Amino acid sequence: DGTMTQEDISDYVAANMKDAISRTSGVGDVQLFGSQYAMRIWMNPNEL
Amino acid sequence: MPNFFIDRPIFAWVIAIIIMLAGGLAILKLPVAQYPTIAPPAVTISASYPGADAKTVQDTVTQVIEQNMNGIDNLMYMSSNSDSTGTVQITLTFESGTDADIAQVQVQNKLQLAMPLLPQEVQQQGVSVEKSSSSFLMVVGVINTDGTMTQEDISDYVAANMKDAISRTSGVGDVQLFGSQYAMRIWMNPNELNKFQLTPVDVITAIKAQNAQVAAGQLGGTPPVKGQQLNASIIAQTRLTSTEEFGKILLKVNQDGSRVLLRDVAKIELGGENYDIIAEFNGQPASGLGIKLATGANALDTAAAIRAELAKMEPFFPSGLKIVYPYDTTPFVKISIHEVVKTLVEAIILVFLVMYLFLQNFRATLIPTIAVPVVLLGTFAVLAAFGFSINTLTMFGMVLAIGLLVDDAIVVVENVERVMAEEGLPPKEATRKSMGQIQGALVGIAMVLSAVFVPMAFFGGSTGAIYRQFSITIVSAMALSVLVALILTPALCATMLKPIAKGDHGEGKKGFFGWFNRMFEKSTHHYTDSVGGILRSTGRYLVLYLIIVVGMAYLFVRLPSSFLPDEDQGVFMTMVQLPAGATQERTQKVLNEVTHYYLTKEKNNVESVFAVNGFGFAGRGQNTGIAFVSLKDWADRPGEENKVEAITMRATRAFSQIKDAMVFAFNLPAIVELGTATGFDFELIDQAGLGHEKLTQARNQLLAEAAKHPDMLTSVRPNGLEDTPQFKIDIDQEKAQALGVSINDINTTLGAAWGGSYVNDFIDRGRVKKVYVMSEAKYRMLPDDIGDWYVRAADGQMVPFSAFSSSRWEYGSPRLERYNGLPSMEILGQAAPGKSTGEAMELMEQLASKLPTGVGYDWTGMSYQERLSGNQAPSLYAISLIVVFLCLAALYESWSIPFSVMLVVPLGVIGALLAATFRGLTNDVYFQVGLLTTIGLSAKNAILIVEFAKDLMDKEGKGLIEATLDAVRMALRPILMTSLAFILGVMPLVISTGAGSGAQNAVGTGVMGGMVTATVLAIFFVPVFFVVVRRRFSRKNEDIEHSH
Ligand SMILES: CCCCCCCCCCCCO[C@@H]1O[C@H](CO)[C@@H](O[C@H]2O[C@H](CO)[C@@H](O)[C@H](O)[C@H]2O)[C@H](O)[C@H]1O
Ligand SMILES: CCCCCCCCCCCCO[C@@H]1O[C@H](CO)[C@@H](O[C@H]2O[C@H](CO)[C@@H](O)[C@H](O)[C@H]2O)[C@H](O)[C@H]1O
Repeated sequence: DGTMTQEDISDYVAANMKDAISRTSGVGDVQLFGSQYAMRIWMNPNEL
Repeated sequence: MPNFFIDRPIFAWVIAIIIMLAGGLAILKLPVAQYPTIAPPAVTISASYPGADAKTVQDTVTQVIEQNMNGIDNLMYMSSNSDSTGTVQITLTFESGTDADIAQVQVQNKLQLAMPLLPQEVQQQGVSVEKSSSSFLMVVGVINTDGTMTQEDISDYVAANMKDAISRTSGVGDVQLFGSQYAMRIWMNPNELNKFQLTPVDVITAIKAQNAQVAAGQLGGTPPVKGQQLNASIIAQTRLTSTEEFGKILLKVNQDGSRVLLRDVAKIELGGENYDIIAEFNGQPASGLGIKLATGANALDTAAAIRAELAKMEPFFPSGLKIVYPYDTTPFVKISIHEVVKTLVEAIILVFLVMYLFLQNFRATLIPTIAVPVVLLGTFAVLAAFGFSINTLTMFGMVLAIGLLVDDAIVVVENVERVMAEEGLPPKEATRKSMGQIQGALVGIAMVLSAVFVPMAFFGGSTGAIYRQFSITIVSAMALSVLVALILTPALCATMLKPIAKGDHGEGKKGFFGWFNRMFEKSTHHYTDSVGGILRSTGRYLVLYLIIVVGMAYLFVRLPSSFLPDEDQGVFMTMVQLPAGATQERTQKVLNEVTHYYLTKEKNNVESVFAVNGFGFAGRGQNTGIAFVSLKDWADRPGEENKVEAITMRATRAFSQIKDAMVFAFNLPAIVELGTATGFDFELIDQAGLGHEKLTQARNQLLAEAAKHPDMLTSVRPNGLEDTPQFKIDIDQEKAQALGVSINDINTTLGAAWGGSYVNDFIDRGRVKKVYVMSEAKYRMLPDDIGDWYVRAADGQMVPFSAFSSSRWEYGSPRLERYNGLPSMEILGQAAPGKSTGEAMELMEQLASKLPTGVGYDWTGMSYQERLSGNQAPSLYAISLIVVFLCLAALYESWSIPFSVMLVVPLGVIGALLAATFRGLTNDVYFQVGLLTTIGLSAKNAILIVEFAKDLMDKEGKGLIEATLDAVRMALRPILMTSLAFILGVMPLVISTGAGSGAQNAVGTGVMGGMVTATVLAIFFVPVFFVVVRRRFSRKNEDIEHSH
């Protein structure tokens, strides 16, 4: 429904789904096809 | 075999002696325990963050470790607490049968990934991973009987001299010190610090520099110059060892050259690493070690190892120091088992006595008497082969097997007896003939009877090992019983029985016993025509049976059910929980009242009280405590009023008067990890990052709605703590930069002073110990004290905290819970009276579904345990019933005749239900194993009636009704032998008082009542069962008198 971008969906599963799926019965490794959100500080060398 | 050993009596004995030797050895080596291990393994991660509040702990430590917990085999769930003591505990619970070594290995491999990510101070406190039970195995207490050592002295002696060796002992999963090791305590004074323009940063820097152990190499060290003749270690700074040495640490040298020493800005003493835990033994200063049993370890063995380690310490005790034993769960295991050994012996002697009453001959009753211990000792040897343990269920199997065993021995003796007593063969050929015609039956009937036990060897899950060990014991016994009946018993009849000849059973040559026979004689006829009159009956004697059956199913459903009964273990615990915010002093006030109560109002019952301030079931805190109560021996506490249930109820009622505290005494459940059996263990979950305040609100809503359903839910309560006032201080970053004060100096000053700081190590009497820096108590009690602390700016100025900060009161949590990596609150509760727990759980899930958005829930602990499909008895009893019918079909070569044996089943069940009902017992484990026993022996009685009736119709060719009669009690006398000897044999169980009598009383009255009814009733109904079945299932060209 157009509300969540791709970056958004990735954060949602990383933050709310992955950890429990990864403790679920018989689950070995779990690979996220995406990345969890971090606080992103994008620097500007000119303003610095 | 029977013939081979008849001609070889000594070979027979040799086999019996090897069997007994093997059993005897097993008894000396098998583990001993209350139950088979049914507890799921649980690995615990513990860490500490000195001075940290709960949210700091949770967000800086707990969340980090949890996010790293993945790819761990067999993990059922994970929970954790983070509290304002600075402490974390994360518990990972595994499926039953997980190898606890591997679980621990897998957990720690993940933890090691998280470690570099943890704060430096958490790492240096040491984080630990343990595999142990959650309850205490025992508490080893230590006092000083000359009062020449204080609480603190004792605690340090314990930590420094006893704890490590107890911690390294195999089977010891975890050890809690009730007290604290000494540390070098540097108690700072902010007045003097500021006087000399110093901060806690300077104090820390100086200690690290002047309490140092430096590596300085060697004179003439390798590689050396040629011709070197000297080589020696160079020794520089070494760790400081005394308060004097710390006192003279040089902070700085003034302008006029005067010296500022550490002792000029601080009081310096030995003192605990912490001051939270204070323990008393009967009101007297104490320390102790709370010991937890490692996953799967044997409790009795580990207790022994601990005792042995303790004994090695004692001679080197300082004067007055003494070990006391305030709380040990272990003697109850040893004593309760030995008490079952005592009733087992008594059962044998009582069987021997009833043997002798009927079979008057001493050598004839000595034969079954000999069989019993050969079979039972062999059975122990089998248990060993199967890796089982000597426990309550295997021991009960031994006792309950006796009826079955005795029957095999008597059937041989009696057949031989009344082969001699109806022809005239010497005992050697008399037994050969006799064995020739019963050995098939013997083997056969045992297979039919093992079928009533074998299916129940296959229960599943945690309840499963309980019935498996009982079932394998009985079936093992029954097997060996048949073995012995084919090997030893024929041999003993062939060599120990006296010849007879002449159609003999003799009335006149003894006194009392000759009378007994003569009564039984026409008692037998007064019985025979009783049957003959109830054979011309059939009509409404059938109807009575269907009344017993409906009365049986009626009595059944009325009877409540449970798993295992509470036992008086001679010990218990009292929990003390005050509101968060409560001071240590107030928790001591409450502990004093609890101690007082046991010391003065339970003099007859309570032997000692070991009370601990600052420790509770949920973990450390100023507002929590615990009392370990040891009781006087069971023999000095006669009657229900002096047992743990009435004692703890009385005590909880007294303590309910206590103001602003949660105080209650409770018996620890039979097994623990299964819970009191009306109780549910509920988890409320933040599923959408709602946060702690909103979660609290949803918890409150759930609790309120639950409260207005007392008809279904009772005692539904939060298991955690309530929010409390906290002091929020804001560092103003701008002012700090402006004044030139560094944030690291500010935070180290704030935290070192009010929280304490583990600086480095020093050496105390040869032992490495810690060094702590902290404000002296009087400068960290009041909010205004905050501004008395000063930090030094870059430009050398002293700036008071008040210049760069502001503060306010707010509310926060002192204990943050998480379940499966998500923020949670654990809610406890029980089903209301007359309601099932499942019904309470339902209502709970319904109540929970109407909770705000993003709030989920889960079941854990005991509630998890039984959602795990826990009701298999019916289908298993139905399978067992089916295999019994099939086996019986094989025995008689008929599809219909087995019915005449199987109709006996309700006749024994009605007795058990009635007995359990009238003694207010429950449908539990000891009720189910007891009834299979009764059904087994009631079956065996009925089988040998019908066995005779059929063989008199086929071999003799006699008519139906008339061969029933002859059949009917050619076997009464053996059936009354069998049954009455068993009934008087389980009697030590029913009249059992003392340790474990709860289980003995339980298992005993079920069997006794069942067997009493099973046999008095069947002896009139088995004659009926046979004839009614034989008519409904035709053959219209016999009845009346064949021969051939
Ligand atoms: C009718 C015959 C069958 C009935 C008899 C069965 C009784 C079973 C109950 C025994 C309970 C087990 O109790 C067990 O006893 C033996 C003997 O003390 C102990 O054995 C201990 O002492 C003996 C010497 O006395 C040593 O050989 C042994 O090294 C030592 O461990 C075991 O450590 C203990 O665990
Ligand atoms: C071959 C002859 C055999 C014929 C015998 C037929 C009569 C039936 C025998 C007794 C019936 C079994 O009794 C049954 O025990 C099971 C297993 O503990 C109980 O099950 C209950 O026990 C405990 C306590 O609540 C829980 O651990 C379990 O989750 C629960 O379901 C049932 O409430 C009860 O119905």
